[PDB]
Amino acid sequence: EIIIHYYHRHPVYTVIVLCGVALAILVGTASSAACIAKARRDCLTPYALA
Amino acid sequence: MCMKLESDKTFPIMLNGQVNGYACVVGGRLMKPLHVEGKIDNEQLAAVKLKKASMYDLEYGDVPQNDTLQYTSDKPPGFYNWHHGAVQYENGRFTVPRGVGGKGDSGRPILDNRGRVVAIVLGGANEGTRTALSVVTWNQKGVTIKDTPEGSEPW
Amino acid sequence: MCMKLESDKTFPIMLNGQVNGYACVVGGRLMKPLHVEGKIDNEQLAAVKLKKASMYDLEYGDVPQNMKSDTLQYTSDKPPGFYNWHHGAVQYENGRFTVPRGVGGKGDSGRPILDNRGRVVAIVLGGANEGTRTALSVVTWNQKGVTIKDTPEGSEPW
Amino acid sequence: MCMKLESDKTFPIMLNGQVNGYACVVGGRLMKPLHVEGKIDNEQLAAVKLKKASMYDLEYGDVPQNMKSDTLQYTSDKPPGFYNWHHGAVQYENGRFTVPRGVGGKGDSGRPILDNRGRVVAIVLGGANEGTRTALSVVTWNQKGVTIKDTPEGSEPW
Repeated sequence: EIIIHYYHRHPVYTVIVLCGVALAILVGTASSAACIAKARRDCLTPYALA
Repeated sequence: MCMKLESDKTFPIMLNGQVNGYACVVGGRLMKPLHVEGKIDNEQLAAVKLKKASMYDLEYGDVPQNDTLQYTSDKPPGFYNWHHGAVQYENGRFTVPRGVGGKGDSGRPILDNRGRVVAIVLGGANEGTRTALSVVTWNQKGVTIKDTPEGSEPW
Repeated sequence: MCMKLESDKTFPIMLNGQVNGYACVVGGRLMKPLHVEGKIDNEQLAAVKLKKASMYDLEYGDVPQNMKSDTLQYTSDKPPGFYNWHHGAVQYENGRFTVPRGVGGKGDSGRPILDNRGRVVAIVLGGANEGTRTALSVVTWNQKGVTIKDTPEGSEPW
Repeated sequence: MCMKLESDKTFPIMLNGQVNGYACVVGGRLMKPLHVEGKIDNEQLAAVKLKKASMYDLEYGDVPQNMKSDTLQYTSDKPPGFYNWHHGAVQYENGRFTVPRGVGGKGDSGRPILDNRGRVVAIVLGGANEGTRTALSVVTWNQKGVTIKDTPEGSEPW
């Protein structure tokens, strides 16, 4: 209801703020997944050699 | 002696002609160095890709065999053998004389006095008179360490 | 015996006059005292800048050319035993050095004390008299490698 | 043979404990390389100023000690023949200079090569490779006696 109310009041501001929120959470999740994967590689690259 | 142990075990890497490095099949794991590139022989290894580790300048994987050089977590200093000469372990350094080495000496394995591989060399230091080498070793817990000889020149 | 051990292996320091001691490239670092200085012989090895440490009476740097050359690996264990050096033999008796009275003079500081197998245990800096035989002010290590200025009594540096 | 001819003629250019070649006197004037330089020993012939020449990568001056002392006559012609040099014999491959592969490298810059008559024909600078024989950077002369710098392919100057 907040989303549709703000979209009805200010369309462009609401669509750009939800677009920014979605883009920010997507980039954050992808970056943290890449960070976790790289940390996993750097952590278990010794132990896989025995 | 060492050649018989490394026969059909050390695989040359074709750099469009001559060889740049040797691949070593040990413990059910293939082994090949990143810093020198080329064409590996024996296409059963060429068909499989090898997952990388640039911090050790190396890349490893599995073995398609129906090749099992053992691990040495403990290396007494003494002296060991390699198919260009003898080496000595001096409290954190491996030692070779003046002229032995050269570009293309990377990827060579060093065994113990009877056959178990203890480490693999990837380069050396610019000095001589039993000088240090860029070698990848294993500790007492079976953990990989890239021993830095302050050389930064990969022979 | 020790002549082969120290041949072209350690260099002398200089006061622009007669010989006054030695500096030894040991373990990759120069072992050059504070109390005597002025000129490293073989100026090829004098271009290194030596950072100071007055707590152990040392100036040390990084050896150029081949670092592994002239190495002088250390030792950790210190049995009483029988130790060899430039003019003779010292005994490691209950934490001290016993050494004949006749050795010394200005020029003694700079002698590394060697074991039977050829590794350094101490490098001579000073001396002190105890009647029949003299004692030395020196720098030694311990079982874990900590460096101690071994000076049991009032000792003059050479 | 060539050892007798080059005895006390190839004076060492010097840097920091390493001999990086030599410098040679011909025609009453001193050669000195521009790609590699430093301190000329036997300072009685080092205090002179050597005016540079980048077109041939050399430096030339005058002899200070007397009118003649050390000198080497040139050869106006270059037969294929047989030419001795310090680390073996070099040959004229009808316009190409081949030297054995095992000899060469750093510290082999600014050196002469001598004919069978004992006169200098060319000045050694560098090196390349085409298999069993290697091609060296060189300063030579021509039929009119005009010096020419030969650098065959990607030759690496020593």
